[PDB]
Amino acid sequence: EITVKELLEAGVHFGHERKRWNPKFARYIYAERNGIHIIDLQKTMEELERTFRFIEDLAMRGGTILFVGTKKQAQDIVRMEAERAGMPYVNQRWLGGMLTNFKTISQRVHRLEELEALFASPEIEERPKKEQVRLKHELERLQKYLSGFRLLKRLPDAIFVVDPTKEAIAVREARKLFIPVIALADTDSDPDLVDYIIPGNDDAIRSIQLILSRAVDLIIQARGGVVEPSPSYALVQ
Amino acid sequence: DFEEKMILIRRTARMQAGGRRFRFGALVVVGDRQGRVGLGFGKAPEVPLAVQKAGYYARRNMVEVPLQNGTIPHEIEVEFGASKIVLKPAAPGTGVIAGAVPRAILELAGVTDILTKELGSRNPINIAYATMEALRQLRTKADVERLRKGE
Amino acid sequence: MLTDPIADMLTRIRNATRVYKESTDVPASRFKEEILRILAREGFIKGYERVDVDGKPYLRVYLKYGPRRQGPDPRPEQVIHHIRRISKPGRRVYVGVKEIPRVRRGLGIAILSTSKGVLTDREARKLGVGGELICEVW
Amino acid sequence: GRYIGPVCRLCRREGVKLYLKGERCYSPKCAMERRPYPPGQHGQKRARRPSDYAVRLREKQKLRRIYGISERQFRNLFEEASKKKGVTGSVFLGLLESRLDNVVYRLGFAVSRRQARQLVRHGHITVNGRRVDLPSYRVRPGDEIAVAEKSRNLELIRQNLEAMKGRKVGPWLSLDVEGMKGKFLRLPDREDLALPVNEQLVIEFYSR
RNA sequence: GGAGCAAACCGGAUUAGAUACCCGGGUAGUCCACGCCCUAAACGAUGCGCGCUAGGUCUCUGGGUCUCCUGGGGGCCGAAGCUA
RNA sequence: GCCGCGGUAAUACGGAGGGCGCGAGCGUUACCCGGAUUCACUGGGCGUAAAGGGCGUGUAGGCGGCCUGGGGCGUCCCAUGUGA
Ligand SMILES: [Mg+2]
Ligand SMILES: [Mg+2]
Ligand SMILES: [Mg+2]
Ligand SMILES: [Mg+2]
Ligand SMILES: [Mg+2]
Ligand SMILES: [Mg+2]
Ligand SMILES: [Mg+2]
Ligand SMILES: [Mg+2]
Ligand SMILES: [Mg+2]
Ligand SMILES: [Mg+2]
Ligand SMILES: [Mg+2]
Ligand SMILES: [Mg+2]
Ligand SMILES: [Mg+2]
Ligand SMILES: [Mg+2]
Ligand SMILES: [Mg+2]
Ligand SMILES: [Mg+2]
Ligand SMILES: [Mg+2]
Ligand SMILES: [Mg+2]
Ligand SMILES: [Mg+2]
Ligand SMILES: [Mg+2]
Ligand SMILES: [Mg+2]
Ligand SMILES: [Mg+2]
Ligand SMILES: [Mg+2]
Ligand SMILES: [Mg+2]
Ligand SMILES: [Mg+2]
Ligand SMILES: [Mg+2]
Ligand SMILES: [Mg+2]
Ligand SMILES: [Mg+2]
Ligand SMILES: [Mg+2]
Ligand SMILES: [Mg+2]
Ligand SMILES: [Mg+2]
Ligand SMILES: [Mg+2]
Ligand SMILES: [Mg+2]
Ligand SMILES: [Mg+2]
Ligand SMILES: [Mg+2]
Ligand SMILES: [Mg+2]
Ligand SMILES: [Mg+2]
Ligand SMILES: [Mg+2]
Ligand SMILES: [Mg+2]
Ligand SMILES: [Zn+2]
Repeated sequence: EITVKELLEAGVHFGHERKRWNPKFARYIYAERNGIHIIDLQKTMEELERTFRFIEDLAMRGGTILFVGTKKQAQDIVRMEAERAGMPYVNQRWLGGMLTNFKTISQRVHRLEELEALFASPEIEERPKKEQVRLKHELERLQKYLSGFRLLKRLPDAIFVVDPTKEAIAVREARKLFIPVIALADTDSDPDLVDYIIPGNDDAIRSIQLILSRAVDLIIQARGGVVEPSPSYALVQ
Repeated sequence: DFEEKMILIRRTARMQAGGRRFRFGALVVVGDRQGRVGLGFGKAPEVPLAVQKAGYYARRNMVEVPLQNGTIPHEIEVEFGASKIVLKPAAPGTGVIAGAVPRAILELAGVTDILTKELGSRNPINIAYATMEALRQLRTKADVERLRKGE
Repeated sequence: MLTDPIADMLTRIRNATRVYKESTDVPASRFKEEILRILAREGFIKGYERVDVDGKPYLRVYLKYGPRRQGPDPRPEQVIHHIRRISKPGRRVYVGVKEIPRVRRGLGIAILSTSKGVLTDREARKLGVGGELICEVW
Repeated sequence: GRYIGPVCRLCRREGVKLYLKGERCYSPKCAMERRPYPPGQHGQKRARRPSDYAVRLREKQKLRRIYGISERQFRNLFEEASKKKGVTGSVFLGLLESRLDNVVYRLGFAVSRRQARQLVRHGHITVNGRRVDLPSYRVRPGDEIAVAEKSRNLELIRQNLEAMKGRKVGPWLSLDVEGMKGKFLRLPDREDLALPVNEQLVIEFYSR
């Protein structure tokens, strides 16, 4: 569902950053109780609704969302939430021009489906073992970086970010491309440059997961058939 | 449909062991005379490539040139770097009064009659980039009031 | 010290809008309000309430801004693009009904104090007066 | 005084027919249907991208060379025209056409402007019934341009007027072919006559 | 007044030369008082006073209900903005 | 005129052919305004490009905070004369 209680959000899912902040978390900040800045969970909702409202309005009209999360705290959680939504993602090091230069970056996804469908083909042993290994090594390279980018043979209509700061690069072109920006960002990064914000702990899996996990449920409820709460509470904490 | 027109070309020069290499600069202006112009600067190892990629960039940049009958809505001026340009609106029958740089931009945007001067730095490149901002900052009586109604 | 209060306010405003904020205050003045009185009625701003700051009477001035644009620099357009003082204390500028300005071929406004109160580039011409030309805004 | 000598060469210096000749500059060529290129040893050679100046210089010479009028008398008009208000550019050609030697060329009394001058000059032309031997004469609404009696003959006039049958006059003129009389009805807007000349380029050339 | 130092000066070296750099001597001067001189890369190469426009960290010095907040200073990185 | 042309292939010297520009004129020199926004009232500068006085104190001078009243000098409107 799209509904979300303020109880399970009670773990760390509201500001974990302090003074390492951007002073533009004005509206999105409650108090500085004990070092860390705590985020007014109340406004989150309103920002959420406004955000989800666009997520469904876009998901229910057959769009595509690109997920970016290089962070290790929210690294794999994107892989399972992106694959569980059939949508593209960036689990590894985000490359420059992946959008503004998407045209040429794509050509390098195109090396992969030539390498991909040549692992079982006939003309394989014909090429000396000296030449092989490396190729599959290369193939492994491509997959590592392009697994969640392998799909989506065109620029998305919006992008979801685990943190606009860690990835400002990613928003910058996207933003240069008029592409709308959704993201979860703790007091670290500055809003404004964000179109639809998820004002909360962009670190600490507990918080992150909680969001995306359901969040992606709302993405499925855009076509119909929301099932099991996708992978999660694994070795969570 | 679009009318290309480069108003500046030059040969820079870098230097390396034994001799000096050259790139080429291309300043091209694009428009339609409807009220839509674009400006792009293209560098390339040779002449054409630049010119060609100038129009490429020049089409990536455009403008809402509001024309109150071959002129502009209000009196505007804009300072870019050390260079300054003056656009004062003129009544029909006057013509475009400006250097060979700015006129080339006003034409491709229509503009039947206007008064202008270049102040400070006369460097075309900076005059160019200075002129677009001017236009990119024009507001018709309509664009204005909208704001002065609020909510 | 404040060798010029009016200018201070104009600048007090100019410096707020540049950074985008909801309201900045400014020391109370009969003449100061009659000036803001123009900006409200001309929609250059919202309004203001004779607020108080520690016994000292100020004027919380409320600013309007265009719609949140998108792309690089989502910061909105300015409702008040430009504002500068004309008749300063170091040089007073006095003009007659025939020597009145012409801000942006109508697109702007001009504020001047006359023997018939605080008027506008227009009203001055309508009333048929003239006096100290305060500033210009657009 | 006025220009004298090679003119078909101009016909092709600007790269456009301008019918300064009678039949010829109007027959198969101003010597151009033969050679549509610029005079001088460097004719059959490619040209260099004409500068914004040379363009306005050329587009100007074109117009002045058309009415075959000195740079003197010429600019005097533009200034007088520019002095006015409205558009000036349009007003300009207005003062150009108002010339006496001009009206005559249009009213078919002569084939060429240079032939039209000889007429006015020698005194074989009239205006409201006056001997006007001055090609500089400016004409207004309703002015009658006919031939004088001493001249209402001449084997050259009948030919010119005769050829004028099977031909029309400007929306600002009217000829009594059979009587030798014509009238200046109004000042012909830019529309009333189309030309290889963009005035606006001539306006620019004068704001050096 | 004069220990140390040290323009000028003398001697030893180096060098083609070495009126220098290096070594050994050495006078004014460097020190005090009184009276002059009034210059300088006298520099932050940034005149003085007042108001307005994010913050982060280090340090000196106050005041407080003393994790902190608050005032006056002294550095660094930096919002917006200015700048060739 | 400025930038610069001439060193045995000079569209830059000298002549020729040809072309461009004007025409009883076409050139030159000199002088004034323009461009020069390059004295900047309109309409500029002073960290490193020329430019903050070596630093204070202070004279005259310029400038001056919130409310209310008299005066109405400046300022503003109208009217009239004069501005041949
Ligand atoms: Mg660029
Ligand atoms: Mg500047
Ligand atoms: Mg300059
Ligand atoms: Mg220049
Ligand atoms: Mg006119
Ligand atoms: Mg001129
Ligand atoms: Mg010695
Ligand atoms: Mg020796
Ligand atoms: Mg010897
Ligand atoms: Mg010694
Ligand atoms: Mg010693
Ligand atoms: Mg002595
Ligand atoms: Mg200072
Ligand atoms: Mg203490
Ligand atoms: Mg401090
Ligand atoms: Mg800094
Ligand atoms: Mg910046
Ligand atoms: Mg030779
Ligand atoms: Mg040579
Ligand atoms: Mg020469
Ligand atoms: Mg020669
Ligand atoms: Mg010749
Ligand atoms: Mg020649
Ligand atoms: Mg002369
Ligand atoms: Mg002039
Ligand atoms: Mg000044
Ligand atoms: Mg200057
Ligand atoms: Mg200063
Ligand atoms: Mg120096
Ligand atoms: Mg200096
Ligand atoms: Mg100093
Ligand atoms: Mg001083
Ligand atoms: Mg001194
Ligand atoms: Mg001093
Ligand atoms: Mg005093
Ligand atoms: Mg005083
Ligand atoms: Mg006072
Ligand atoms: Mg009083
Ligand atoms: Mg009078
Ligand atoms: Zn011909």
